[PDB]
Amino acid sequence: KKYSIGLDIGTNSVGWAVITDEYKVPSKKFKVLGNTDRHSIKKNLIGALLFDSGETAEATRLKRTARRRYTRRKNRICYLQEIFSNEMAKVDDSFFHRLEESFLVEEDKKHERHPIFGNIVDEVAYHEKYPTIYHLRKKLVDSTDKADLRLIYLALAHMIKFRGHFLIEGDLNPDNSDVDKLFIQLVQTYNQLFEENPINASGVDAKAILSARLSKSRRLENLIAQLPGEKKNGLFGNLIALSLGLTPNFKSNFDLAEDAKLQLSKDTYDDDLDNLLAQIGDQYADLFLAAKNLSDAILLSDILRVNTEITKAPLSASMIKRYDEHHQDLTLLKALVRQQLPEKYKEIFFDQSKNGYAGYIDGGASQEEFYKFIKPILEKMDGTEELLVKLNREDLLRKQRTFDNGSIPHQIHLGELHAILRRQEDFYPFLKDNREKIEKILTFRIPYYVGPLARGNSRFAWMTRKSEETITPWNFEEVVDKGASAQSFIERMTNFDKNLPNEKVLPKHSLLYEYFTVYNELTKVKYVTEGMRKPAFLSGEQKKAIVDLLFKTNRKVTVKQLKEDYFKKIECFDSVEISGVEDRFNASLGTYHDLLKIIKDKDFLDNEENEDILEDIVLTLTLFEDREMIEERLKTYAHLFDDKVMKQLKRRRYTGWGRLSRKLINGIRDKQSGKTILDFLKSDGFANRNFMQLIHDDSLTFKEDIQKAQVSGQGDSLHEHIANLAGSPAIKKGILQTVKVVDELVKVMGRHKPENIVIEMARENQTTQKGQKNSRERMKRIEEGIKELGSQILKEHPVENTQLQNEKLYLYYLQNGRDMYVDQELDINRLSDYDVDHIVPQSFLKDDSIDNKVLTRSDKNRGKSDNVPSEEVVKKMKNYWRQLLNAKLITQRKFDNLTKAERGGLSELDKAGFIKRQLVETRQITKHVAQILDSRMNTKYDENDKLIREVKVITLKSKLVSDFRKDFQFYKVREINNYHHAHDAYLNAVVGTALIKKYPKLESEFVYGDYKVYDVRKMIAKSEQEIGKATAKYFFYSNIMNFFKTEITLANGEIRKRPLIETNGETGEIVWDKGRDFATVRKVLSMPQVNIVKKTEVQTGGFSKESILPKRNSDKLIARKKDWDPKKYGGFDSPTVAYSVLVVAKVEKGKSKKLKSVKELLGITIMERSSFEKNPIDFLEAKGYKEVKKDLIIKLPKYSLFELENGRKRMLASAGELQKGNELALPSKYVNFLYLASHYEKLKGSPEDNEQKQLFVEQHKHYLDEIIEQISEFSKRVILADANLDKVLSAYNKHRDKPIREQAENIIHLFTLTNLGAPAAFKYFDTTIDRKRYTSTKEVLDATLIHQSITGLYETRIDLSQ
RNA sequence: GGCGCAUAAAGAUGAGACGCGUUUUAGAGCUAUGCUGUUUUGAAAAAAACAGCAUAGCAAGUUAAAAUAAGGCUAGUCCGUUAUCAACUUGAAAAAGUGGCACCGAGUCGGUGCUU
DNA sequence: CTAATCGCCAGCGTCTCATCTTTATGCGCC
DNA sequence: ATGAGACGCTGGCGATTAG
Repeated sequence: KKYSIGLDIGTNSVGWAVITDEYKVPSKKFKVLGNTDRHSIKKNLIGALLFDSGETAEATRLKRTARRRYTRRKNRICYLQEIFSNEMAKVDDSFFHRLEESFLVEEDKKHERHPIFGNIVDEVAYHEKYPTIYHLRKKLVDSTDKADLRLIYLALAHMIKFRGHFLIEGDLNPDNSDVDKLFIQLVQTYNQLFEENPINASGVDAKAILSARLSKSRRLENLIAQLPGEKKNGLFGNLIALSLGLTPNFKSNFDLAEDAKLQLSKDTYDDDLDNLLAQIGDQYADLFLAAKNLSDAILLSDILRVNTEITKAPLSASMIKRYDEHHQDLTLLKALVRQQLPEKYKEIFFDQSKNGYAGYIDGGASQEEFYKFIKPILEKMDGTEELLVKLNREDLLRKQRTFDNGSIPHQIHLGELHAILRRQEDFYPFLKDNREKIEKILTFRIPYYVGPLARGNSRFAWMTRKSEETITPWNFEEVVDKGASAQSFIERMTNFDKNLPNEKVLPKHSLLYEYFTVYNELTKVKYVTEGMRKPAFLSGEQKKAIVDLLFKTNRKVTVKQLKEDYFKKIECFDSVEISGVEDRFNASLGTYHDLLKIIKDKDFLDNEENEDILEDIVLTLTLFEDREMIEERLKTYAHLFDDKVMKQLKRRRYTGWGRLSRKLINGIRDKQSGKTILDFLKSDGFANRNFMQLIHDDSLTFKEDIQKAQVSGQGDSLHEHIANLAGSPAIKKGILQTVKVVDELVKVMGRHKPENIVIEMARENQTTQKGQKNSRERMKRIEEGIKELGSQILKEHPVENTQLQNEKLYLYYLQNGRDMYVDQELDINRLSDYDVDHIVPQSFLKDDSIDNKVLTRSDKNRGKSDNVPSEEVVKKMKNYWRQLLNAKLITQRKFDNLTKAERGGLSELDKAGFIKRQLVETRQITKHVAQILDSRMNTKYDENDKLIREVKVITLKSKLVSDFRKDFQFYKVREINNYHHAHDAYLNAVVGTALIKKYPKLESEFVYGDYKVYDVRKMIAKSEQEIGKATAKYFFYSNIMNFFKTEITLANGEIRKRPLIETNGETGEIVWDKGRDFATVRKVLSMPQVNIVKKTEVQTGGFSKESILPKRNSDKLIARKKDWDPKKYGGFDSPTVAYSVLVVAKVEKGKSKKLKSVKELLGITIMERSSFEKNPIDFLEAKGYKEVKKDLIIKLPKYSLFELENGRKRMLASAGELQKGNELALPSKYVNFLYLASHYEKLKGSPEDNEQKQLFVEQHKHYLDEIIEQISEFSKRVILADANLDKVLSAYNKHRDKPIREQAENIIHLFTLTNLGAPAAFKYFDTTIDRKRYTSTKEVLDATLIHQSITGLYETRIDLSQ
């Protein structure tokens, strides 16, 4: 007959269920192919599709930029080698050959094994006089002697292969290179600037307080702490915060009307510096150049070497210093060990797997690991002392190539290169000719807006070519049209108007877009005069009046100002009554004020004729960033402004894009009107219809021309379209999955579309108060918080939200300057020094949000390091947390977690396997699936051009089905089996269809697409009138939900009996039977057969583990390169098997090599796949097979399902491992018992019913042993755990004395032994039960293969017996 | 169910760069002692190493080259790990085609009536 | 000397730049 | 005047052990 389908989707699952007219899952017998006995199997119409999570593209992408980094680096070496090609042949004919063959053994080496010279003695000489490359560096930079050409190549190539970062624009000539000089001159400048209050250092050592190995903010703390009376927020303090690379602000220093922050790290800093300085004047400016070179001298903190005047190669010479101290301290340490602890010398300087100096140098141990290892050994000796000091300062035997070199900019490398060259260009002519070429090799960097330099063979490129030449670091500015390329770079990512398909979108700083939003949001603000009788919308002239009076004067104008600065100045009304916007305006006109502040002429901007010029200018300031490009783009508008004005104009730049086109805003006109949308929003007379009313108006012409959108029925397959969506590819997998599953269901059920399709959405209806509370901007939540608390902490140290965005500071003002653990006063000084601690350890769940974070003096005052703050802290800070709770500062979840300690702390039950990304991903896949099905099912239109809804797509909140499981004793425990998905599907279906049959006048609100207004304001127009829908709507959801209940208890007051049918009189149809339908639910929930299928998918990705393993005597090793023998060079390991192949042939056996017939599973890896799939028989024969049955080759993906005996199923985990393929079908009694007993959801209600469920818990305690029995028969029937089941049973008997609840939680823990899929470890109390893996896939070979559909209804079975 | 705007929490995609790591090779290690081919001296007894290997005591140890998915052809200073995939029948691919209805039951579905 | 257990391991870290979603509430509308 | 909603390594591999 007729039917409906319910779905519950997730990044890992597709829960599907089919209900009928009577809410019962239909049963049907399905045909089975292959060559087995079961020709038919009667199964049910409910199950769940399981599949691996669709992966993001971040990883693949990272690998891609890496590839490009390596190819481009190799080419830089190739340019420099090519420059030396003709001359090196005159010096050494086979130098580059030996360098290119350096990796090879002498056995396979073409020329001499000695890299530089080929002979032995000279190589030894080089390694002697220049122990490192940095000695040669210093020598060639300093000395003006004609050195060897090969060495010049080595220095230059070492500089080039490892250039350094391009983070610092311009160039840094090693200026003072001392904190001292620049700071004295700087203090001099600050004192000369202000005779108002000059502050001196009074001899405080800067070059240790700024060179300290810690936070920039931490360095700043001590620095502002040196001169008392000077705030960290002070002009001096904010400036020294800027020198440390932080993000300061001088808006409170120079009292600017608007916010203005600067930062050295960002590249708009020069334009922002000219901008802000010309804004404050040419007065204060030198302070900032002083800060620039200051930071330049502070950058080489770990690499600062004595004095910069000793040589012209500071970095190289510094490395030499590291080498020297290293040598000395090494000889030192050796002497000391041989003196004091002579027996450990053999372990420290020889054993490589012990983190000794041998593990540090020859082993794989790190500097950090090394320090940890030798520290107690040093301090256990009487000498040392200073070596301990070098260890804490981290400069103990430091090597040369370490991790802190990520700080080295390319400017110093370029300096040593330019120096060697200028000092060596006097001998060789070619490098004197090409010194600028080489400098170009090191300096060249492809701009980000250009991207890959492709010639049309990349889906990632966008660059456009001015020529058609091979782009080199030398012809780059000309061959590449940087202009069109940057333009297309931003244009390839920006959207189009949804309304106007072929049209682009205005920038977010578009004057037309800003006018759009001000007028659209200002077209409904209604006014009621103290004498007025009815609200009346602002008139056409009035809107414009407001705009000109306030919106063009202030950055943003508040409603208090409109009432006080307009109505009293214009209407001169005693009192005002505004009916459209609260507190302040959403829309604003920022671009206009930026402009009026730059060009300083209102008349031009106010002019309408200029809007094309203006819009082109904003578009230009948005598409580009490069000063030259922007400056060139505005040469056409240079006749309208002064040169000084053109500078000010190019300095301002904008980012972002709107949502609508220009043709939509001020372009499309109406036939009867002749005016555009912008005009209508600006004036429509009596009815100031909004944007949405304008679009949806038969009275206007717009709806007619928008219906002309695009064409939905164009060439788009049932796929493609899913893979053509926006966002991450992680979603496309889930969507395709759920739809192909649905299509299979309809293909089964009478080939006609079902009545309804219900899905569950993650969107639930919060209340108004909570929605505004979680969403309060930071100064808001803080200010409301401290005003409620009453502290004058805001009065002692005031900062706006602009400089408040730092984490530990937000926590600091959130907690009112008091530690959440210690009950002490926190300090603004050691801020990054204070620790930010997670409430619930990072071991349980991943949360970086503030609901989980807390600022403390030390994180050890938390109590335990692996749990919610100890009861010692909770029972001493409960008052402060509750008081922090009354200030609306901390959340409910935070107080619950801080108090969860006294509730029982954290059990292993709080597994929390989710990552927020799986949640927004589920939201993405659900929002997408909902509107796809809504259109795949509804195809036809009526006679009045409106779509036919044969099937309705329904959106159910999670809260409804959830509360439905909770208010009818229908609980869910996921870890039991994967049926809870199908249960969610069934419940969503039943609740949905029963719901639309119960109350149809409001059904338009739930279905996707169509809707009736049916305003809920008018629904519960109570005398209280809380408003905001939200609050009204949640109350509406519970209100509609209780009509489904059996007994009605009100939070409003009194009680009410419910009709046992609760059918609707208008329908005249029984909507629900309170006596028999719950029983079909009871059966369904207790139903054994549920079609659970894991998507048999071929593994793809990386070829193998990336870790390069050493030479080894194994066949397990993979050639890293072609000729590179893994037995002599080392190679890869652990290849990932794409898919297993079933083969049958003959192999050799014994010394006589006799051919016996064998069949087995061959492991086909990814790297091998293209080659196997090309010539398969040839590949198998090469593997070592002979006479292979080609038609007896079965392709088996991962998770290939298999069955042997007593319903025992196994899934193909690999070519040599299997997975548990059975689900524990457990009756409802045990499930619900486990729920109530384990305390899964704190089962809040009325204390009475809590004790009743408790009594039921205390009574059916035999359920424990019975459950143990289900698991036992089930483990003995399928799992074959041998020892593990025994360890479990022994463990259950040992803890039979434990409280009931715990036994319930850990019995819950035990299900993982019976869980579907790969076998993983678990615990019962402290007894860790590791996993019993199936290491041989031999039993699969003569079992019964089950090829299954996506819903597992159409099964084809194969008797592996041939 | 849907837009726009403001605030907020969580995510996504693409591009340009650095720094490590790892892997082979180059950085003539030395001395005493055991096994071995011989040569070499010797009347023999007994060693001189020409070298390879095993055992103790010291010496040093920081650097470099090259590789960083195998690779691919379209040969770009490009591309190569995301999405796609049960089985079966046609197809090079794309894609199309392939599985009867009620009832009594419910341990991974069974049984019975109907009908090809 | 097999063959199943046991025990172990997995490329990482940073910076610059640009465009996109997804929910929740608030101010208007289909 | 609400808590759930998102889900959770595991397959290669070498050495240790048991027969």
